[PDB]
Amino acid sequence: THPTFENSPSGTVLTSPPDGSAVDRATDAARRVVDALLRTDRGNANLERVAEELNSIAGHLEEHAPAVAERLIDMWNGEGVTRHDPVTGPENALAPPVVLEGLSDGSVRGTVTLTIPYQGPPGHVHGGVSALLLDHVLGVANAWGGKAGMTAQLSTRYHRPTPLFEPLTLTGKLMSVDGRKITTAGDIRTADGQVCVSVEGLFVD
Amino acid sequence: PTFENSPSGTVLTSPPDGSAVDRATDAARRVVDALLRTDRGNANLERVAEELNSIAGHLEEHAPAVAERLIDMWNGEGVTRHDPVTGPENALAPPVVLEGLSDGSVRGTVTLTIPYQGPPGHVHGGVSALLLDHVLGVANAWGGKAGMTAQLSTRYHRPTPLFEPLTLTGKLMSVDGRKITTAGDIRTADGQVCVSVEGLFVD
Repeated sequence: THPTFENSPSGTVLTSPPDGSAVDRATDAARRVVDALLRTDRGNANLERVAEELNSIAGHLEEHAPAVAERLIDMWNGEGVTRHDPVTGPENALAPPVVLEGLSDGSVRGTVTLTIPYQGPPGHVHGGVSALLLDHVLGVANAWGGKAGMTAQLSTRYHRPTPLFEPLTLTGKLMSVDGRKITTAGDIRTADGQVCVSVEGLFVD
Repeated sequence: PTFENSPSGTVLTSPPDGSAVDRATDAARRVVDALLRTDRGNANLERVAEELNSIAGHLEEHAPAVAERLIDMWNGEGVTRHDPVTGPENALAPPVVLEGLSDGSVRGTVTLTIPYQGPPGHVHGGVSALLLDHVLGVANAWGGKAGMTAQLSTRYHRPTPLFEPLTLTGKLMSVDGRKITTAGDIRTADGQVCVSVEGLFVD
């Protein structure tokens, strides 16, 4: 059922495709609000009414629950790539979101340009955000490699500053399997190819 | 502030206020959560997106000429206020509130919500890593040291649940030349370690 490097063409989009909704347009607008709040003038007296508006909007959203809830994909249990997660979730305003494709050699790849909510050192991506993105990519690389495992250990190494506001290439690949034990590796590079962050993860199942 | 010069219980981060940017951010956090639970078929989402865009336009148009200065915690400038773990005006942050303790450790308690979900009902492993990474930077600051991150080794012991109080703790463990070694963990209310970390930083 789930797409893997053996049953799907190279370039198969693994994350959720744009559908033109609706809720995705609203989530994009929320992401835009999140960005703007970090840049806005904090002395703006209008922020009082803006908070009322945002709270009003949230109240509306809360009062409109879906009649039939969509299932949550447990990717780490072999159910396919997740759609609700804080890295790639289209309806998750925490997610950039990252778009990922599976390639013929077993690797998974995407490019993301990150913005100020993701900031740690001035002008650069928080080292923890780099870890979050890489963790998720390894999960997707495992799905695409036809394997499933619970995260056991992540070892992240930081080589060069990771900048905001420019294209970062995320890549992951399942490297080996020994029984229940899966080893997966990935990195984040700038457009010139230089590695900023790399990771080795160990998984079980 | 460092455990040398400051009392146990010193709040280290900048927790949200009743004022006006913090209340707007808190309200944005509420929207973010609601979007993940709401009816995708609700026809009103058309107007909701228009309002959020209108709000964003307002916030964008009400911005200073020069952006506000940032605290570079990793370069010894103090604790960050802009980050996606503790920043009161960063709607990506839960936010986590951290305090410094006499023994040199830092600690905070957080209840995580559905935007942070990985496995169903549970915190994304990468979110645990993020939270821990920042906690280690703060622990270094409270210990009066600072270095850029070199390596973070994160071990997952037990599942980390959403919707309940989690304790985050970090402490600078040693300094050996340029190398700073820092450790921490996330524990449930019963004290059990869900996730632990060891970080190496280079001054």
